[PDB]
Amino acid sequence: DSSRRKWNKTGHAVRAIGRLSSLENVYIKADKQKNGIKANFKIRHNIEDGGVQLAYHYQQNTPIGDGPVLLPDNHYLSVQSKLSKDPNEKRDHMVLLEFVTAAGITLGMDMVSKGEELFTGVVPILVELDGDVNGHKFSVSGEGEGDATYGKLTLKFICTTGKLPVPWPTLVTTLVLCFSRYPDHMKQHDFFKSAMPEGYIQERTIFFKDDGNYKTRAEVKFEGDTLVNRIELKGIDFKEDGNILGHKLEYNTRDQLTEEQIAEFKEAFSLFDKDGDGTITTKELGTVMRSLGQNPTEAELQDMINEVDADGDGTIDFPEFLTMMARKMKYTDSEEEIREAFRVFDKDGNGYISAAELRHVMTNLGEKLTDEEVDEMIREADIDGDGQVNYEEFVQMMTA
Ligand SMILES: [Ca+2]
Ligand SMILES: [Ca+2]
Ligand SMILES: [Ca+2]
Ligand SMILES: [Ca+2]
Ligand SMILES: [Ca+2]
Ligand SMILES: [Ca+2]
Ligand SMILES: [Ca+2]
Repeated sequence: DSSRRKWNKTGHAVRAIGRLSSLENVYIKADKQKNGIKANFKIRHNIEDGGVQLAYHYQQNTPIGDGPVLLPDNHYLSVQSKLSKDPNEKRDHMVLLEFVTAAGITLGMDMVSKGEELFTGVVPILVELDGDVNGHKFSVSGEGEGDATYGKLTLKFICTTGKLPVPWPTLVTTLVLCFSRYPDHMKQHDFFKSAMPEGYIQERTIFFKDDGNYKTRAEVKFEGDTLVNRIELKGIDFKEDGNILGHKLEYNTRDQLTEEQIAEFKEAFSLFDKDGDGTITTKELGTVMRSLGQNPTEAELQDMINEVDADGDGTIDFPEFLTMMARKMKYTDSEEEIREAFRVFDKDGNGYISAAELRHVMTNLGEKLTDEEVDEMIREADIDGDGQVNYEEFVQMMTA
Protein backbone atom coordinates (compact mmCIF):
# COMPACT_ATOMS: atom_id res chain seq x y z
CA ASP A 1 0.00 0.00 0.00
CA SER A 2 1.18 3.64 -0.72
CA SER A 3 2.05 4.01 3.04
CA ARG A 4 4.66 1.17 3.22
CA ARG A 5 5.67 2.67 -0.19
CA LYS A 6 6.36 6.05 1.60
CA TRP A 7 8.67 4.30 4.18
CA ASN A 8 10.77 2.82 1.29
CA LYS A 9 11.08 6.11 -0.68
CA THR A 10 11.95 8.26 2.44
CA GLY A 11 14.08 5.40 3.95
CA HIS A 12 16.00 4.98 0.66
CA ALA A 13 16.70 8.76 0.44
CA VAL A 14 18.10 8.69 4.04
CA ARG A 15 20.39 5.61 3.33
CA ALA A 16 21.46 7.32 0.00
CA ILE A 17 22.69 10.30 2.10
CA GLY A 18 24.30 7.71 4.45
CA ARG A 19 26.15 6.16 1.46
CA LEU A 20 27.14 9.64 0.12
CA SER A 21 28.56 10.51 3.62
CA SER A 22 30.64 7.24 4.01
CA LEU A 23 34.01 6.15 2.52
CA GLU A 24 33.74 2.66 0.91
CA ASN A 25 36.44 2.90 -1.82
CA VAL A 26 40.24 2.12 -1.70
CA TYR A 27 41.96 5.51 -1.15
CA ILE A 28 45.45 5.70 -2.81
CA LYS A 29 47.99 8.49 -2.09
CA ALA A 30 51.68 8.94 -3.11
CA ASP A 31 54.40 8.08 -0.54
CA LYS A 32 57.42 9.97 -1.90
CA GLN A 33 59.74 8.88 1.00
CA LYS A 34 59.32 5.13 -0.03
CA ASN A 35 59.07 5.81 -3.81
CA GLY A 36 55.61 4.15 -3.58
CA ILE A 37 51.98 4.54 -2.46
CA LYS A 38 49.89 4.01 0.64
CA ALA A 39 46.16 3.25 0.89
CA ASN A 40 43.41 2.95 3.49
CA PHE A 41 39.89 1.45 3.19
CA LYS A 42 37.09 -0.20 5.16
CA ILE A 43 35.72 -3.72 4.29
CA ARG A 44 32.27 -4.99 5.42
CA HIS A 45 31.73 -8.75 6.17
CA ASN A 46 28.03 -9.64 6.66
CA ILE A 47 27.53 -11.71 9.89
CA GLU A 48 25.36 -14.77 8.88
CA ASP A 49 22.71 -14.25 11.63
CA GLY A 50 22.63 -10.40 11.21
CA GLY A 51 24.91 -7.35 11.59
CA VAL A 52 28.30 -6.55 10.00
CA GLN A 53 31.97 -7.18 10.93
CA LEU A 54 34.16 -4.17 9.83
CA ALA A 55 37.80 -4.70 8.76
CA TYR A 56 39.93 -1.50 8.68
CA HIS A 57 42.81 -1.79 6.17
CA TYR A 58 46.08 0.17 6.05
CA GLN A 59 48.28 -0.61 3.02
CA GLN A 60 51.74 0.33 1.67
CA ASN A 61 53.37 -0.55 -1.69
CA THR A 62 57.09 -0.33 -2.56
CA PRO A 63 58.76 -1.14 -5.94
CA ILE A 64 61.11 -4.17 -5.90
CA GLY A 65 63.27 -2.61 -8.73
CA ASP A 66 64.98 0.83 -9.21
CA GLY A 67 63.24 1.57 -12.57
CA PRO A 68 61.20 4.82 -12.54
CA VAL A 69 57.56 4.30 -11.25
CA LEU A 70 54.46 6.58 -11.40
CA LEU A 71 53.59 8.29 -8.07
CA PRO A 72 49.89 9.16 -8.30
CA ASP A 73 47.68 12.05 -7.32
CA ASN A 74 44.97 11.12 -4.73
CA HIS A 75 42.36 8.79 -6.29
CA TYR A 76 40.46 5.61 -5.38
CA LEU A 77 39.66 2.13 -6.66
CA SER A 78 36.10 0.74 -6.64
CA VAL A 79 35.94 -3.09 -6.22
CA GLN A 80 32.99 -5.47 -6.86
CA SER A 81 33.58 -9.00 -5.52
CA LYS A 82 31.45 -12.15 -6.09
CA LEU A 83 32.28 -15.37 -4.11
CA SER A 84 30.90 -18.82 -5.20
CA LYS A 85 31.60 -22.59 -4.83
CA ASP A 86 32.80 -25.01 -7.56
CA PRO A 87 30.20 -27.83 -7.15
CA ASN A 88 32.80 -30.44 -8.39
CA GLU A 89 35.40 -29.42 -5.69
CA LYS A 90 35.75 -31.47 -2.43
CA ARG A 91 38.69 -29.48 -0.88
CA ASP A 92 37.97 -26.30 1.22
CA HIS A 93 37.96 -23.65 -1.61
CA MET A 94 36.74 -20.23 -2.86
CA VAL A 95 35.87 -19.07 -6.44
CA LEU A 96 36.31 -15.28 -6.81
CA LEU A 97 35.14 -12.90 -9.56
CA GLU A 98 36.42 -9.36 -9.03
CA PHE A 99 36.07 -6.08 -11.03
CA VAL A 100 38.41 -3.19 -10.10
CA THR A 101 38.18 0.36 -11.59
CA ALA A 102 40.12 3.59 -10.77
CA ALA A 103 38.09 6.84 -10.43
CA GLY A 104 37.93 9.95 -8.18
CA ILE A 105 39.81 12.43 -10.46
CA THR A 106 37.23 14.63 -12.38
CA LEU A 107 37.67 15.36 -16.15
CA GLY A 108 39.77 18.46 -17.17
CA MET A 109 43.34 19.75 -17.91
CA ASP A 110 46.22 17.24 -18.68
CA MET A 111 52.16 9.29 -19.25
CA VAL A 112 51.41 5.51 -19.98
CA SER A 113 54.29 3.42 -18.42
CA LYS A 114 56.09 0.48 -20.20
CA GLY A 115 54.81 -1.90 -17.43
CA GLU A 116 51.24 -1.11 -18.68
CA GLU A 117 52.08 -2.98 -21.97
CA LEU A 118 52.31 -6.36 -20.06
CA PHE A 119 48.52 -6.04 -19.27
CA THR A 120 46.86 -5.34 -22.74
CA GLY A 121 45.59 -9.03 -22.96
CA VAL A 122 44.57 -11.94 -20.60
CA VAL A 123 47.45 -12.65 -18.08
CA PRO A 124 47.67 -15.94 -16.14
CA ILE A 125 47.81 -15.51 -12.29
CA LEU A 126 49.28 -17.65 -9.45
CA VAL A 127 48.70 -16.93 -5.72
CA GLU A 128 50.50 -18.63 -2.78
CA LEU A 129 49.66 -17.75 0.85
CA ASP A 130 51.12 -19.08 4.12
CA GLY A 131 49.12 -18.00 7.20
CA ASP A 132 49.15 -18.26 11.02
CA VAL A 133 46.20 -16.90 13.02
CA ASN A 134 46.43 -17.30 16.87
CA GLY A 135 48.87 -20.24 16.18
CA HIS A 136 46.42 -21.95 13.68
CA LYS A 137 48.50 -22.45 10.46
CA PHE A 138 47.20 -22.92 6.89
CA SER A 139 48.31 -22.53 3.25
CA VAL A 140 46.27 -21.40 0.21
CA SER A 141 46.99 -21.89 -3.55
CA GLY A 142 45.16 -19.98 -6.26
CA GLU A 143 45.13 -19.84 -10.04
CA GLY A 144 43.23 -17.90 -12.71
CA GLU A 145 43.69 -14.92 -14.98
CA GLY A 146 43.33 -11.14 -15.12
CA ASP A 147 42.09 -8.84 -17.91
CA ALA A 148 43.11 -5.26 -16.99
CA THR A 149 41.20 -3.89 -20.08
CA TYR A 150 37.94 -4.51 -18.05
CA GLY A 151 39.59 -4.65 -14.57
CA LYS A 152 38.44 -8.32 -14.46
CA LEU A 153 39.97 -11.17 -12.33
CA THR A 154 38.81 -14.80 -12.11
CA LEU A 155 40.55 -16.91 -9.40
CA LYS A 156 39.99 -20.21 -7.64
CA PHE A 157 41.69 -20.80 -4.24
CA ILE A 158 42.26 -24.13 -2.39
CA CYS A 159 43.24 -24.52 1.29
CA THR A 160 46.14 -27.01 0.78
CA THR A 161 46.30 -27.77 4.59
CA GLY A 162 42.74 -29.11 5.05
CA LYS A 163 40.13 -26.88 6.82
CA LEU A 164 40.66 -23.09 6.55
CA PRO A 165 40.69 -21.88 10.21
CA VAL A 166 39.27 -18.43 9.24
CA PRO A 167 36.34 -17.49 6.92
CA TRP A 168 37.32 -17.19 3.21
CA PRO A 169 35.88 -13.60 2.86
CA THR A 170 38.45 -12.32 5.43
CA LEU A 171 41.27 -13.42 2.98
CA VAL A 172 39.84 -11.84 -0.29
CA THR A 173 41.75 -8.49 0.00
CA THR A 174 45.01 -10.37 0.86
CA LEU A 175 44.70 -13.00 -1.95
CA VAL A 176 46.73 -8.13 -7.56
CA LEU A 177 45.67 -4.45 -8.03
CA CYS A 178 47.90 -4.28 -11.15
CA PHE A 179 44.66 -5.66 -12.89
CA SER A 180 42.70 -2.41 -12.10
CA ARG A 181 41.09 -0.64 -15.08
CA TYR A 182 42.60 2.89 -15.07
CA PRO A 183 40.59 5.23 -17.40
CA ASP A 184 42.47 7.11 -20.21
CA HIS A 185 42.73 10.44 -18.27
CA MET A 186 44.22 8.58 -15.17
CA LYS A 187 46.92 6.38 -16.82
CA GLN A 188 49.74 8.48 -15.24
CA HIS A 189 48.38 7.47 -11.74
CA ASP A 190 48.70 3.64 -12.18
CA PHE A 191 51.64 2.86 -9.80
CA PHE A 192 50.88 -0.91 -9.89
CA LYS A 193 51.62 -1.62 -13.59
CA SER A 194 54.49 0.99 -13.71
CA ALA A 195 56.45 -1.18 -11.19
CA MET A 196 56.18 -4.33 -13.42
CA PRO A 197 57.64 -6.64 -14.42
CA GLU A 198 60.06 -6.54 -11.37
CA GLY A 199 56.97 -5.92 -9.18
CA TYR A 200 56.12 -4.40 -5.78
CA ILE A 201 55.97 -5.34 -2.08
CA GLN A 202 52.38 -5.00 -0.74
CA GLU A 203 51.99 -4.74 3.08
CA ARG A 204 48.83 -4.36 5.18
CA THR A 205 47.55 -4.31 8.73
CA ILE A 206 43.85 -5.30 8.89
CA PHE A 207 41.98 -4.44 12.15
CA PHE A 208 38.80 -6.58 12.67
CA LYS A 209 36.72 -4.27 14.91
CA ASP A 210 36.10 -5.88 18.41
CA ASP A 211 38.59 -8.63 17.36
CA GLY A 212 42.20 -9.39 16.30
CA ASN A 213 44.29 -8.13 13.36
CA TYR A 214 46.10 -9.54 10.31
CA LYS A 215 49.56 -8.43 9.22
CA THR A 216 50.42 -9.32 5.60
CA ARG A 217 53.48 -9.03 3.36
CA ALA A 218 53.24 -9.96 -0.33
CA GLU A 219 55.59 -9.88 -3.33
CA VAL A 220 53.67 -9.20 -6.63
CA LYS A 221 55.72 -9.70 -9.87
CA PHE A 222 56.04 -11.59 -13.21
CA GLU A 223 57.61 -15.07 -13.02
CA GLY A 224 57.91 -15.48 -16.81
CA ASP A 225 54.45 -14.86 -18.37
CA THR A 226 52.57 -15.41 -15.05
CA LEU A 227 51.65 -12.66 -12.50
CA VAL A 228 52.49 -14.24 -9.08
CA ASN A 229 51.27 -13.04 -5.63
CA ARG A 230 53.26 -14.67 -2.73
CA ILE A 231 51.95 -13.76 0.73
CA GLU A 232 52.81 -14.29 4.40
CA LEU A 233 49.97 -13.58 6.88
CA LYS A 234 50.05 -13.42 10.71
CA GLY A 235 46.94 -12.91 12.86
CA ILE A 236 46.98 -12.26 16.67
CA ASP A 237 44.50 -11.38 19.48
CA PHE A 238 41.51 -13.17 17.85
CA LYS A 239 38.60 -14.22 20.14
CA GLU A 240 38.00 -18.00 20.16
CA ASP A 241 34.24 -17.45 19.56
CA GLY A 242 34.34 -14.14 17.63
CA ASN A 243 33.11 -13.79 14.02
CA ILE A 244 36.49 -14.94 12.58
CA LEU A 245 37.65 -18.03 14.56
CA GLY A 246 33.99 -18.92 15.33
CA HIS A 247 33.19 -18.76 11.52
CA LYS A 248 30.07 -16.56 11.93
CA LEU A 249 30.43 -14.62 8.60
CA GLU A 250 28.21 -15.09 5.49
CA TYR A 251 30.15 -16.77 2.57
CA ASN A 252 28.08 -15.65 -0.50
CA THR A 253 26.50 -12.14 -0.30
CA ARG A 254 23.56 -12.12 -2.81
CA ASP A 255 23.57 -9.69 -5.82
CA GLN A 256 19.73 -10.29 -5.85
CA LEU A 257 18.80 -6.82 -7.31
CA THR A 258 15.06 -7.23 -8.33
CA GLU A 259 13.14 -5.10 -10.92
CA GLU A 260 10.94 -4.15 -7.88
CA GLN A 261 14.06 -2.81 -5.98
CA ILE A 262 15.42 -0.83 -8.98
CA ALA A 263 11.95 0.86 -9.19
CA GLU A 264 12.12 1.70 -5.41
CA PHE A 265 15.66 3.18 -5.94
CA LYS A 266 14.30 5.27 -8.91
CA GLU A 267 11.58 6.71 -6.54
CA ALA A 268 14.30 7.79 -4.00
CA PHE A 269 16.44 9.08 -6.95
CA SER A 270 13.57 11.39 -8.11
CA LEU A 271 13.46 13.11 -4.62
CA PHE A 272 17.00 14.35 -5.32
CA ASP A 273 16.61 14.85 -9.12
CA LYS A 274 13.89 17.57 -8.77
CA ASP A 275 14.25 18.86 -12.42
CA GLY A 276 13.90 15.19 -13.73
CA ASP A 277 17.02 15.37 -16.00
CA GLY A 278 18.27 11.95 -14.70
CA THR A 279 21.30 13.38 -12.83
CA ILE A 280 21.88 14.77 -9.31
CA THR A 281 23.95 18.04 -9.01
CA THR A 282 25.64 19.53 -5.87
CA LYS A 283 22.74 22.05 -5.88
CA GLU A 284 20.09 19.24 -5.80
CA LEU A 285 21.99 17.18 -3.16
CA GLY A 286 22.52 20.37 -1.07
CA THR A 287 18.71 21.13 -1.24
CA VAL A 288 17.62 17.67 0.07
CA MET A 289 20.29 17.71 2.82
CA ARG A 290 19.34 21.26 4.13
CA SER A 291 15.64 20.19 4.00
CA LEU A 292 16.59 17.35 6.51
CA GLY A 293 18.42 19.73 8.96
CA GLN A 294 22.06 19.22 7.77
CA ASN A 295 24.07 22.17 6.33
CA PRO A 296 27.00 21.09 4.13
CA THR A 297 29.53 23.30 2.28
CA GLU A 298 29.94 23.33 -1.54
CA ALA A 299 33.22 21.40 -0.95
CA GLU A 300 31.58 18.62 1.16
CA LEU A 301 28.85 18.24 -1.56
CA GLN A 302 31.58 17.95 -4.30
CA ASP A 303 33.39 15.25 -2.19
CA MET A 304 30.17 13.32 -1.50
CA ILE A 305 29.47 13.21 -5.28
CA ASN A 306 33.15 12.46 -6.07
CA GLU A 307 32.82 9.29 -3.83
CA VAL A 308 30.26 7.72 -6.31
CA ASP A 309 31.00 9.70 -9.60
CA ALA A 310 32.21 6.77 -11.82
CA ASP A 311 32.51 8.93 -15.03
CA GLY A 312 34.17 12.01 -13.35
CA ASP A 313 31.52 14.50 -14.73
CA GLY A 314 30.71 16.07 -11.28
CA THR A 315 27.10 14.73 -11.00
CA ILE A 316 25.41 11.44 -9.89
CA ASP A 317 23.93 9.85 -13.07
CA PHE A 318 20.94 7.53 -12.48
CA PRO A 319 23.18 4.42 -13.19
CA GLU A 320 25.82 5.65 -10.67
CA PHE A 321 22.97 6.04 -8.11
CA LEU A 322 21.72 2.46 -8.87
CA THR A 323 25.35 1.21 -8.39
CA MET A 324 25.77 2.95 -5.00
CA MET A 325 22.37 1.71 -3.68
CA ALA A 326 23.10 -1.90 -4.80
CA ARG A 327 26.33 -1.76 -2.65
CA LYS A 328 24.31 -0.21 0.22
CA MET A 329 21.82 -3.17 0.16
CA LYS A 330 24.47 -5.88 -0.51
CA TYR A 331 26.47 -5.07 2.71
CA THR A 332 24.89 -4.49 6.17
CA ASP A 333 25.12 -1.07 7.89
CA SER A 334 26.89 -0.76 11.29
CA GLU A 335 24.65 0.07 14.32
CA GLU A 336 26.32 3.58 14.36
CA GLU A 337 25.12 4.14 10.68
CA ILE A 338 21.51 2.91 11.33
CA ARG A 339 21.40 5.20 14.46
CA GLU A 340 22.55 8.16 12.29
CA ALA A 341 19.66 7.35 9.88
CA PHE A 342 17.23 7.11 12.89
CA ARG A 343 18.39 10.56 14.23
CA VAL A 344 17.29 12.17 10.90
CA PHE A 345 13.63 11.33 11.93
CA ASP A 346 14.20 11.29 15.74
CA LYS A 347 14.80 15.12 15.77
CA ASP A 348 14.89 15.56 19.63
CA GLY A 349 17.10 12.43 20.26
CA ASN A 350 14.57 10.82 22.73
CA GLY A 351 14.63 7.29 21.09
CA TYR A 352 11.13 7.54 19.51
CA ILE A 353 9.93 8.98 16.15
CA SER A 354 6.63 10.83 17.02
CA ALA A 355 4.02 11.42 14.24
CA ALA A 356 5.01 15.19 14.53
CA GLU A 357 8.74 14.34 13.85
CA LEU A 358 7.77 12.01 10.92
CA ARG A 359 5.54 14.75 9.36
CA HIS A 360 8.22 17.47 9.97
CA VAL A 361 10.59 15.21 7.88
CA MET A 362 7.82 14.49 5.29
CA THR A 363 6.48 18.11 4.84
CA ASN A 364 10.18 19.39 5.01
CA LEU A 365 10.88 16.98 2.00
CA GLY A 366 7.84 18.64 0.23
CA GLU A 367 5.63 15.52 0.89
CA LYS A 368 1.98 16.65 1.41
CA LEU A 369 0.42 14.17 3.93
CA THR A 370 -2.84 14.53 5.96
CA ASP A 371 -2.58 13.78 9.76
CA GLU A 372 -4.60 10.61 8.81
CA GLU A 373 -2.05 9.05 6.33
CA VAL A 374 0.95 10.20 8.50
CA ASP A 375 -0.83 8.09 11.22
CA GLU A 376 -1.10 5.18 8.65
CA MET A 377 2.73 5.49 8.27
CA ILE A 378 3.32 5.23 12.09
CA ARG A 379 0.75 2.32 12.10
CA GLU A 380 2.83 0.41 9.46
CA ALA A 381 6.12 0.59 11.54
CA ASP A 382 4.69 0.59 15.13
CA ILE A 383 4.77 -3.09 16.32
CA ASP A 384 4.37 -2.47 20.14
CA GLY A 385 1.36 -0.15 19.51
CA ASP A 386 2.56 3.00 21.48
CA GLY A 387 1.88 5.23 18.37
CA GLN A 388 5.66 6.00 18.05
CA VAL A 389 8.55 4.32 16.11
CA ASN A 390 11.41 3.17 18.40
CA TYR A 391 14.91 2.13 17.15
CA GLU A 392 14.22 -1.69 16.83
CA GLU A 393 10.99 -0.82 14.87
CA PHE A 394 12.94 1.56 12.51
CA VAL A 395 15.53 -1.26 11.87
CA GLN A 396 12.52 -3.42 10.72
CA MET A 397 11.20 -0.81 8.18
CA MET A 398 14.84 -0.43 6.87
CA THR A 399 15.24 -4.14 5.75
CA ALA A 400 14.71 -6.19 2.53
CA1 LIG B 1 50.28 -0.63 7.82
CA1 LIG C 1 18.74 16.86 -11.90
CA1 LIG D 1 28.76 11.16 -12.93
CA1 LIG E 1 27.21 11.47 -17.23
CA1 LIG F 1 20.02 2.61 7.20
CA1 LIG G 1 11.72 11.92 19.05
CA1 LIG H 1 6.40 1.77 18.87
